[PDB]
Amino acid sequence: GYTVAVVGATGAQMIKMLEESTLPIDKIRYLDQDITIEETTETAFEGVDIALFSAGSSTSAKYAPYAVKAGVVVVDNTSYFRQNPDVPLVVPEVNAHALDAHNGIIACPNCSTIQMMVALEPVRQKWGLDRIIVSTYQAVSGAGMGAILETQRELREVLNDGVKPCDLHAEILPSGGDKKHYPIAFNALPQIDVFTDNDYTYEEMKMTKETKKIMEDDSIAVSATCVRIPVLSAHSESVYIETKEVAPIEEVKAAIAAFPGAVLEDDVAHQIYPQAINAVGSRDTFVGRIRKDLDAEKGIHMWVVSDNLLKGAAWNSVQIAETLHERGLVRPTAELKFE
Amino acid sequence: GYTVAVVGATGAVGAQMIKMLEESTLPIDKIRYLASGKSLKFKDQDITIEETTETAFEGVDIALFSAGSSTSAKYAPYAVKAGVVVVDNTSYFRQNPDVPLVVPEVNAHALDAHNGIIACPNCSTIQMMVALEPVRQKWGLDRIIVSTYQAVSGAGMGAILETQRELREVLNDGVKPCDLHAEILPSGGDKKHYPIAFNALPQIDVFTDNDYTYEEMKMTKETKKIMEDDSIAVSATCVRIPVLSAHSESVYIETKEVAPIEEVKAAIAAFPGAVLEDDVAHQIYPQAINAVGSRDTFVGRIRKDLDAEKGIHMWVVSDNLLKGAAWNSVQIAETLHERGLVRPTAELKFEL
Repeated sequence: GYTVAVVGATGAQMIKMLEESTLPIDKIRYLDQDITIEETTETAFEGVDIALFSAGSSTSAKYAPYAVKAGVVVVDNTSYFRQNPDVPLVVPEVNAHALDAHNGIIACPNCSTIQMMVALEPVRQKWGLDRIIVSTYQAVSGAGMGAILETQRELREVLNDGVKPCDLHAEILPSGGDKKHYPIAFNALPQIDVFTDNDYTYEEMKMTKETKKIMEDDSIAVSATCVRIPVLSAHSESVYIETKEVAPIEEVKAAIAAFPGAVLEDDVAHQIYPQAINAVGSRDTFVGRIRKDLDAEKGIHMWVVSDNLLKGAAWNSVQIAETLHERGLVRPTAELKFE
Repeated sequence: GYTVAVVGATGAVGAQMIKMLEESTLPIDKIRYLASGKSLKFKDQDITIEETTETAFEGVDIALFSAGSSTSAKYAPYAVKAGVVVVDNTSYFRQNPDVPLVVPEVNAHALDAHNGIIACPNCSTIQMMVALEPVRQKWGLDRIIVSTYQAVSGAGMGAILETQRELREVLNDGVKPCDLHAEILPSGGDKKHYPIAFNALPQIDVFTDNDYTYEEMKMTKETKKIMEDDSIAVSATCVRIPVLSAHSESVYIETKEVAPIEEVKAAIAAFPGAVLEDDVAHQIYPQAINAVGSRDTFVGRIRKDLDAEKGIHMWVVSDNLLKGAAWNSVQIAETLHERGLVRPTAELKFEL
């Protein structure tokens, strides 16, 4: 069996998914049994078969190249390697084949991107994909624990202490790497991550760039609006697509229902649609509100929801590791392509 | 001056109507409040509430309705027969061809041919029309795709109290969101109810036969009527989120002519009732919590689509109780007066 290391174990969801994995694990190392935390160093990866990184991009950039040198296969959570052409950017249900050519690092994609890809791939493979327009409804746990705690503090201030939302002091949201901070309580902030020079944020541009790489098609037009709302866990997305050929809605529903990792929750006669609160704790991606555009013959709207820490992060990383194992790809890399 | 009546004066809906009227420039000589002996203020005066009836509209020049559909269907026609001009708040008359559906900054000219009832549009639709009309008049509009982020105050006071209760049960008593009991949201008149706290519910109003909801279809049909162009393609997704007041909207358009973003920004900034909040260098964009209490519609995140040459995305926010309802209605009354249109209608076109 494998020696699996979790870098950034202090991270919790990574551990839980690994406890329930079908991966054959002889030894766990953190860098119902107590495990000592070892320091992350350049020589700490000897004998490790698989390393799941769940620290920041700084930890991945420095140490992931040394893991590959030592013979490890790295699954990186961060954004640092996602647009490196020597690194596969993988959602196992969509593009597992891209794992075959790996050079020791497989990047886990952005959370909002992953769930959209699970929903849209079954549609793409039957009727094609020309464009995507998405507006997201993203939970604060995407911005980390500090954001979660801030959201709860703000809500308690409003509800128990009578503070008006606009008078709340904030220190993290919308972004811990930007100059100004605004309340999320009873609000919708149309900013995730910081702005780029084309007036889309990095989150929005990640949905564009990562979609193109995952589906291996630069011709798919993608434009996104990414919005933070007062939800702790689970991202929701209003997704619009135009297919290459007309996809009957009955057949779209059937295709999504059969697709691994996706659950059709779509029965409007009984008010059944995906909901954030229902998706928490589950590995699945829930899809519904599926219907034709009222004017464009090839347009389709839908509503997509998933736990942003599971399929959106920790589960996708562990599932990649399971797929690596299934495909015979857990082994040392010959040529080192990272400094 | 005018005799003005507020029909449904005791609502939380009626309260906002009263507030806007109190701040109006409309020359009011007499105010009357109609509902189901009690007292409510108008400015410095105590006004005695009277019962809404078929005969309660005599001598009234303008009636602002602020109740429900049943009250408008039943009593608005009798107001017209009594010589009143009615501004109706509900959806009941919006799609009637004899009834102007008006956002004063957009289609005030449609008021001129009124037959005694002008309908206030749906809140989510109004703010979209304020943001998009300055763009349409310079570059045209071919299509719209909208995804909304709607506050619970649009479903009424009960929906607000339910949202606050659910949130307190989670944060104060440690109840899990999926263990919450809901009675109203997403829709009081539908069979099943779900928690809104820490949730996003993609249902506003009930489902129609085409699997869009009524809220979504209202955005489609009302847009077509207001802009007087059935060729504008409009599709919507309407979602409720844990916000008490102010709707936000992610809006995508395609214009008929390429509209330079700097010019689109300037056009919206110059348009009455719209405020440009767009400076991403200093993280300036519209926010629900900032819009509460203002009559303005705020527009930002304006940017070209990454691929479609005539595509534009933006972010539109306004207080759903003010421009989305009570202020649009009072503004219609002010505009009727402005244009010399407060008059009895000779021919009754609505069934009693």
